[PDB]
Amino acid sequence: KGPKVTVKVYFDLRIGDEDVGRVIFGLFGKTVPKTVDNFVALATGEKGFGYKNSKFHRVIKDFMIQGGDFTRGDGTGGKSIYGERFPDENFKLKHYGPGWVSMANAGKDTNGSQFFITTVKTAWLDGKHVVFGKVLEGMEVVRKVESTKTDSRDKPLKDVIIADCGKIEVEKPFAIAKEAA
Amino acid sequence: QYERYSFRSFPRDELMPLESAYRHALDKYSGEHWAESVGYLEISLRLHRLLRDSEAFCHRNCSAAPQPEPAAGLASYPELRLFGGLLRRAHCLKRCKQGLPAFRQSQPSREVLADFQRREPYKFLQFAYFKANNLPKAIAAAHTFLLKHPDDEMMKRNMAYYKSLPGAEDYIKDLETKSYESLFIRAVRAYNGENWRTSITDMELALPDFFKAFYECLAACEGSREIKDFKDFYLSIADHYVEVLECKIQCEENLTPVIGGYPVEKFVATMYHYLQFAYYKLNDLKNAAPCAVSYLLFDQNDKVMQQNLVYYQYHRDTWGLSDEHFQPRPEAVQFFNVTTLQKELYDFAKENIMDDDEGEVV
Amino acid sequence: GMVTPDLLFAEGTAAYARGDWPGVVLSMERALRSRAALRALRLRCRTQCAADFPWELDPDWSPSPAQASGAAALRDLSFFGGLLRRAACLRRCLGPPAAHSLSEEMELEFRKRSPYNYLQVAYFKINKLEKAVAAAHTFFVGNPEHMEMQQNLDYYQTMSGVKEADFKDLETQPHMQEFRLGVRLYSEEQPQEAVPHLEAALQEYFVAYEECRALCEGPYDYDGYNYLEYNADLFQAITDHYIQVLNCKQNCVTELASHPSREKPFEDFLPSHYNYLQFAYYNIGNYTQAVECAKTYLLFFPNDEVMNQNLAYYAAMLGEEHTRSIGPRESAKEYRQRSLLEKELLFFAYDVFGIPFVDPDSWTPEEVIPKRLQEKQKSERETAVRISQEIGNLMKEIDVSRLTREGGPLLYEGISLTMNSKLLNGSQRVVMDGVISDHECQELQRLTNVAAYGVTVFKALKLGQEGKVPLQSAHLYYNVTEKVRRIMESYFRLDTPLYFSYSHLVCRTAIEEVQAERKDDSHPVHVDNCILNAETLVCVKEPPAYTFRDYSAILYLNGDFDGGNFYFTELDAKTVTAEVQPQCGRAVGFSSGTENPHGVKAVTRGQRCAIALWFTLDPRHSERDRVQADDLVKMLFSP
Ligand SMILES: *[C@@H]1O[C@H](CO)[C@@H](O)[C@H](O)[C@H]1NC(C)=O
Ligand SMILES: *[C@@H]1O[C@H](CO)[C@@H](O)[C@H](O)[C@H]1NC(C)=O
Ligand SMILES: *[C@@H]1O[C@H](CO)[C@@H](O)[C@H](O)[C@H]1NC(C)=O
Ligand SMILES: *[C@@H]1O[C@H](CO)[C@@H](O)[C@H](O)[C@H]1NC(C)=O
Ligand SMILES: [Fe+3]
Repeated sequence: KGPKVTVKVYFDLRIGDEDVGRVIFGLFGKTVPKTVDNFVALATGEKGFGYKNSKFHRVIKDFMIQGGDFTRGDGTGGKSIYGERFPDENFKLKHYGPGWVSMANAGKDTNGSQFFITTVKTAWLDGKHVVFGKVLEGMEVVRKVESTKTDSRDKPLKDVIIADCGKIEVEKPFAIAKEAA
Repeated sequence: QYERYSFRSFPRDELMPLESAYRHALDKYSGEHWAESVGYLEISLRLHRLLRDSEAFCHRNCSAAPQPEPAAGLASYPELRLFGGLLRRAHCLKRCKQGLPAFRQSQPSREVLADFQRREPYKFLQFAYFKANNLPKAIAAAHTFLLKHPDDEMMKRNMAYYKSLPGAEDYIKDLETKSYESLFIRAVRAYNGENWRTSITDMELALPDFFKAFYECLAACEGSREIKDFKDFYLSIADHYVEVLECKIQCEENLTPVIGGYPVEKFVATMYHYLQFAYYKLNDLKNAAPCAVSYLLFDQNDKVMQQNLVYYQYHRDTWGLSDEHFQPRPEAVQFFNVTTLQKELYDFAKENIMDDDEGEVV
Repeated sequence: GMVTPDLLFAEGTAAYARGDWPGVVLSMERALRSRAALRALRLRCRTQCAADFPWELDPDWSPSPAQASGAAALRDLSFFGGLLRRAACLRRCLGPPAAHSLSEEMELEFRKRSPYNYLQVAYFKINKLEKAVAAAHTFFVGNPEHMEMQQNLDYYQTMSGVKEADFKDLETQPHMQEFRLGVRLYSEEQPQEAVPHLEAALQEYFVAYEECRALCEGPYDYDGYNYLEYNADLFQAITDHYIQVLNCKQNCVTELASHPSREKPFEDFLPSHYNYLQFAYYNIGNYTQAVECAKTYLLFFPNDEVMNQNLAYYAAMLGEEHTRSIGPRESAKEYRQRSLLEKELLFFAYDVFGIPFVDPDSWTPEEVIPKRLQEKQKSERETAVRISQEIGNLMKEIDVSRLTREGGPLLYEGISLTMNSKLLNGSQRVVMDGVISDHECQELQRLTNVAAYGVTVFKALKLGQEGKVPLQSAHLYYNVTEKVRRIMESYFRLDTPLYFSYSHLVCRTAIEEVQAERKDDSHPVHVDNCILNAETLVCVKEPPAYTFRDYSAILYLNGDFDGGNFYFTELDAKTVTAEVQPQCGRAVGFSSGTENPHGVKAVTRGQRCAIALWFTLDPRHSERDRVQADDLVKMLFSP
């Protein structure tokens, strides 16, 4: 069995001055609401502030590529639609492998607006972060952006910019296997 | 491994956590050392059996304990009565658990218990036995593993290899056995040996042990869970019990003996059928009628027993049989109630409480 | 669907920041309506199908004596079937479960009545001044220490267009409004207008109590990340959750009797209602109601002498048969009986499972407390008057605050005072040396080095049980924690007992590769009780900080390292007042209030290891992991 996807959002990545491709996320709206809604609202920019022209600030090799802040790029910023932070909802899904998205928090019940795309099976993060998505396509784009050169602070020397971000509606919730990729 | 085992007087030299002994056994197994691995695996099996026996003894009292009648003023508030009884039972369980030696160690995780309930250590046990000149023990362990898992390819291959070797053709013994299975085997053997009294005695002995084992296995399934959602009071205590019921349902079919590679269907009905026939052949109606009533209770759609019961009803006024001798046995009624209630409760629960947010991947 | 209050609140705050008054008023009003609608829905259907499915109970079913196991199984099955039916109904009603939960900050800003501040600003900017004065009065009633809103209220009162009767309160609950108004009328010697308001106050009090008891079945409260180590069975988790629910239900009597205009909940609310009622009824001339109210008051307090004189006087005035026929009121009897049963159950749970409980009622008879608990209350009452005598002897022979609340015996021998509070330039300060020897320091160092770096005492005991860390060190840690607790309690002349809040053994490692251009301080100067600021040098005792911590202590295990000092600072967070030098066995004990801002410097090459301890004076906020630590200690070493 598996969870049912409900909506899809696409990201356009630009490493420096070149384009790489498209990433299509699948978000579980029936298992984890109030988080998919936040991600979709930020992606489609109903209230103005959003992921448009954002940046990736952690490109840690072999581990993940974390980004999502849009107020300040140093990693001490970012806000949601529910004020500033909202509590963790439920840890029903685990980090089953590469390409599973989650919500980066700075403690307990401190969810903000920063996600991270996992690249290896990180089972020691279970029970601490909430998982709400899966990278359906464009895994090679994630592989290409993961390998960029970085200094000692994990920041990429060449900027990675989310050029565009939209939302694709799904007419039928279909299940996806709880596996890698 | 189970020859020198005693629940009461346990040797204190081998009292170590199950996980540590299993880890040591696995490490020695990977290191191409056989005798030490065999000893450590046997110790781990004994520790697991000790934990199960300690759980059964802890639930013997506490759970089956009468409650003194409360005051008159408390009778108007039922919720307080129910949850006060629950608190008393929980306190009794907490008091009883601390005294036993098996509960003062580090309790294993749920995955280790799941592995031990799948009889998986017997693979390493049989391999190490074969690599140490213990062929009868090797075939016994292979048969014990294959009884629980009759769909394994490699284990079937090693079983066929072992069977080909001369000599090891009569040592096929199941290492995880129960008393009621053996008693039933002797009862059936005597019944086929046209002997009635011995079969009657064996069946009447074997029924209470099966009931005791079934109730202990039911009581041993109310365990813990992994927390992954934070809901209200009723909605969160109605999911733990859904998992517990899922665990409880399989206990009837996990204790059914398997002979010839096929489990015996309708075990209790089979006992009552054999008992009824044995009593009939001795013309003991006074003890033969209730067996027929119980069998009709279990297998409602039957033909020969319905005609039997009709015939007994026709000649009721000749053997001096009253009207209350056509009632089912109390133990059969309890078994029937406690199985029907569980199945109906699971059917109800898997329509309204179980969340619908998962599908079949196609 | 009904959108959550926090989203509307955020939108309204953003609109207020941008400067769109219609937007902020619209969003704030929508949020205010939605919160009440959601609460009403929860209450309505929880009550409706808690009453739809009763608990039934089976007294006719007598369990079989011989077949105990089957009887137990059936008795469990019936109860769990009823539970499943109730849960199914609740799932059918409530629908989306994610709309009812919101963060703690949002509940805080709804308690402080900020949307009324925004609404009054917007309404003044829109020229709808009637709603403006209504919102301003509501906010001022909510927060009584606000000078600005007083100025706006005075301006509105002077400016023409506001009427005296338009000052309505839109947030205070009904049953409290007629109580205060009724008491004010009674104070002016007007008993004609006093009885109806007080009788109403009774009725809405009972209605509000019943409504508030039905909103307590909420989510279980785990201690941070302790739901990853929760290994309780079915019948233990059920009882833990129900004990928490019972505590929450019994805590409503102290919430129904509190107002923001006062700093302490009213004393004996319902008995005071009946006392005022019987006084007013005697004043009016109605005697039967006076006698009935006197009897239903004496039901609660049966040894009150003055009320007995009043009852005897009324009985003498009236006839004996009349004063014998009339009795108390039934609702008070039912209330008392249910509360007594709940208190009995909670006291049994406290006695057995060690789950703390503090009685919110002063009329509780001593017959409901177990004998084990009644001895612990006897000892703490003996030592409360013992301490008050010593302070009396100190003063009778005699800046007071530095002499009559410090200078304790320091029970354990081999312990001296390296610094007192005077040399340390401040109050509530001490530096003791030699609480433990070098063997203890080495053993704790090995314990923290083997496995690491905050490690609690419960986790250390668990690791010692598994076999990773030595058990003797895990017991020495527990013993030193208890010894330091007793030392801290004794030195500061505490009379009420000192409880445990948190404790973790930690180690700081100074990596020599990040030290370049590390001019910034390693840890900012702050305070433990409140949140120290950097502009107005004032802290707020607010929920995002820990407001229950009172005393703090630090115990050092080594002195082989450079830097990493401990210094006390003034409120300006700049002027260093006193510094201490870490060594072996040195303990720094200070009160965790706003008078002791502290800070730790930056460490260099070497190792720094210390135990940080925090204590509370509130039995409600205790270390919930210390009960299990004591349970483990009892069975491992004293079986
Ligand atoms: C259960 O424990 C109690 C100890 O209070 C003991 O008296 C009782 O015999 C035990 N139950 C059985 C069936 O032995
Ligand atoms: C147990 O037996 C049957 C079960 O179908 C039914 O009569 C009932 O559930 C139980 N019997 C009694 C007398 O309650
Ligand atoms: C006293 O009050 C009750 C109701 O409040 C009323 O029924 C009764 O008539 C009053 N007593 C007299 C003497 O009127
Ligand atoms: C800890 O204190 C207890 C006091 O009850 C004592 O019996 C025990 O020996 C002490 N253990 C250590 C390691 O100090
Ligand atoms: Fe501090």
